[PDB]
Amino acid sequence: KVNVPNFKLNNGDEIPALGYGTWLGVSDFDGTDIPKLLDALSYAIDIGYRHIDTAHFYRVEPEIGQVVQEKINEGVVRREDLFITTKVWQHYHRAADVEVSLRASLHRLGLDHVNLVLMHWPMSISQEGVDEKIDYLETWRGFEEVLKKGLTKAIGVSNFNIEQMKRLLTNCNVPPAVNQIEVNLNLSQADLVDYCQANEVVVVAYSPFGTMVPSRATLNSPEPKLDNPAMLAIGRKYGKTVTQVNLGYLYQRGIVSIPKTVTKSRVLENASIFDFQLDDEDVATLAQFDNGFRTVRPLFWQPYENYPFDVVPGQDIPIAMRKWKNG
Ligand SMILES: NC(=O)C1=CN([C@@H]2O[C@H](COP(=O)(O)OP(=O)(O)OC[C@H]3O[C@@H](n4cnc5c(N)ncnc54)[C@H](OP(=O)(O)O)[C@@H]3O)[C@@H](O)[C@H]2O)C=CC1
Ligand SMILES: [Ca+2]
Repeated sequence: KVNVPNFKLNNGDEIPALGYGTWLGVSDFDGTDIPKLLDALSYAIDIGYRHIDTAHFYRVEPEIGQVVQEKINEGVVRREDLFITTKVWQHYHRAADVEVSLRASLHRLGLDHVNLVLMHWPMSISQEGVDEKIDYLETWRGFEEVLKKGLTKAIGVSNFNIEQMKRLLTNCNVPPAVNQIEVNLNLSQADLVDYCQANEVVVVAYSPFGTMVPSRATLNSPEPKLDNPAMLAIGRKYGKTVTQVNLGYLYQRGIVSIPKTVTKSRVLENASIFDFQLDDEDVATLAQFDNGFRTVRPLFWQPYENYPFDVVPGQDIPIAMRKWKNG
């Protein structure tokens, strides 16, 4: 029903250009919508989604793996058709711990291997908020170890800045396949994106709607909002909604998107974005929305070594970002 194209990774594998996000939010982690997430996942797989993005931190690996196993039992997919990502959090940054974190995630998900595993953030932080000051290069030796053990078909990073990427690419034995980071119309990350793509690292955009959608549109957050006349106008021109223009723009930059939704019509809508070329004029308009506004800026991590973003001077990590139970 939907046909999702694939980008090629620097390790020979394919990654679908759109994936299904599974984080429900600290909006106190909110488990209420788990059933809707699962039912919208099952529907996503029925219509042709294959890429699923998840993480230890998202609490729901056991439930995702159950859905996956059901879809395989029903004959809708084989394992080999799916691209599944998970991620290792900040308390498992010693080299030997990557294997423990990932084997556990793999047990939760019910899998022999994932397609991709990421270093969720470059900071090394204990469960009590101690900065363990472990170099991400040491952590990366563990990613390289779990790769050689066949626990994952690919290794990557998330929230690495251009400096961290450069240092990682200069020192690694196996390069990262992806850098997963925030990209949207207000935060284009042009330089980081260009640097990644010049080095054959694929960029995967989380929070691809930024503050455009009403769930995140807090006042004085920037345009575009869903009513934006220029967005709507670009919409009418190619026969698309505003969210579809947004995702198609990212697609057209060669960037993979992982929107999140619990709503089946959005699942379907989000995937109908591969049949239009935005022209030079509309690209230039869309580029004008870029203004450095970061939707996801966890100020509690500023003091840690390897915090990746620019520090706002003059500023306790909540418990839900350090300790939790799964399933
Ligand atoms: N590596 C990292 O550090 C991070 C990774 N992520 C990952 O990426 C995903 C990224 O998305 P996220 O940050 O959740 O935010 P998104 O930009 O995906 O937006 C989520 C919101 O958009 C709404 N929505 C989705 N589709 C549409 C549509 N077509 N029209 C109108 N509204 C829509 C949803 O509503 P509803 O659900 O009610 O339909 C939801 O409230 C996460 O699920 C996770 O997988 C996220 C943050 C950090
Ligand atoms: Ca498997």
